[PDB]
Amino acid sequence: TPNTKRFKKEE
Amino acid sequence: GTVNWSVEDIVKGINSNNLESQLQATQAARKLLSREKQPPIDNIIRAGLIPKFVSFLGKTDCSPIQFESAWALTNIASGTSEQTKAVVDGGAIPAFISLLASPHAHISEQAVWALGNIAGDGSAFRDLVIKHGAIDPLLALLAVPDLSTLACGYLRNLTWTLSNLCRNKNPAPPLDAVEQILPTLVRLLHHNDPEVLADSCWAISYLTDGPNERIEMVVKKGVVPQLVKLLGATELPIVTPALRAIGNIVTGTDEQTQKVIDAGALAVFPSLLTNPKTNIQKEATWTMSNITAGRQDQIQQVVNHGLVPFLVGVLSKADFKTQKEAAWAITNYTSGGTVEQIVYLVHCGIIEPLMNLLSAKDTKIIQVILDAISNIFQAAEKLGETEKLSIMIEECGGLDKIEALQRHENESVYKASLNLIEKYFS
Repeated sequence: TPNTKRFKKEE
Repeated sequence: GTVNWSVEDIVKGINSNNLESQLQATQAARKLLSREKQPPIDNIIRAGLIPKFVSFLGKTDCSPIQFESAWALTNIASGTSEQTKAVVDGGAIPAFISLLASPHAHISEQAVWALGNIAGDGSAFRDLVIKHGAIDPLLALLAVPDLSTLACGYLRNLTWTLSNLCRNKNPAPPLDAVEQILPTLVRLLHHNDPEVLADSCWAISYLTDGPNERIEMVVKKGVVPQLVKLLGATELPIVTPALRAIGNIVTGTDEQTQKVIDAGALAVFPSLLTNPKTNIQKEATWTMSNITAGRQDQIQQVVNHGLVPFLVGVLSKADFKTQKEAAWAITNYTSGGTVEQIVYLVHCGIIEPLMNLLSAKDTKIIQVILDAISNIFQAAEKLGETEKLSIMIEECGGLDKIEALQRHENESVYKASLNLIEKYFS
């Protein structure tokens, strides 16, 4: 917590 | 259209020297790379596409291919350290920093995001992003009179990326980077969006997770009152980083701990120490343990705020790791407290749940409890009331447990146990 990395799914 | 291309076709399109063909191939790559189920990150890497993507970040006349490659590179960088390293290895860091100036908000934002993933990998890439000069343009995106005029998702992305620049240790972020970021962080910590608050507060928790000098930079910015306010929020995603930040701060000096108390934090602990989320209770109790390790006047404010019954309650019934923190809070309390404060602790009912935890197989908690009992007897001695405590410990089965601890494998436990027998049960 929280995310070290973030995957962009859409938009 | 660009849906479900093969990597081989993506390669063909990107290696055409046709910008529109490259755009469509890059969008097709982006669509592969943004599917939730096993996006073919390593296949895209192995096809050698990262350098082409990075080169597309510089296609100023060509903002759609900037965006598509930024997104493709973002999701590659979202993966393992090796996958993030491939993005860094392709030169993406200065390219994305240059993209922060894009007049296209969705492209600027995508560069913010990608840098957050890169910095999120660890201290090395975090510091490398900083060395390429990401902080000034990132902060310039937030240099508006009122954050509320910024797009919600845009602001959350900036906050999250800034929080990754504050994140990780060995080493901590560079001090001048922290100093440069902090005023904006303080701005975000006062914003009204729950996700911005949560991530700002996480950032503050990272910055206070360090030596007293790191804590002082944060405390000197005057954020403790706001942290205490967030500590009382209804949203668990806000309480959690607020409590971690407050807990970090009270590992600091007594004066830093005093700011937390002066800001009113102790009044939130009745709720925190009964919070149904186990980790909140655990970290509230850990926080209490570092407050009861403070000065006698700080122990007194714990008393005045009615928090000793709450420690008795956590000791009586909590997740076992929370009970361990509570044992520590009591040992710290009895180590530093006045005779009167220690007497008060017994009157609140500490002895029986303390005794009941001597049945735990954890060796360390046993030493903690034995040491607290020792400290409580020493207070009883100073009143000539040792034996009454002996009966108390007798009547709830505590002496049975102390006796049996002579038979414990650990040397310091068997010793400390046998001593307690030798001075008060003879």
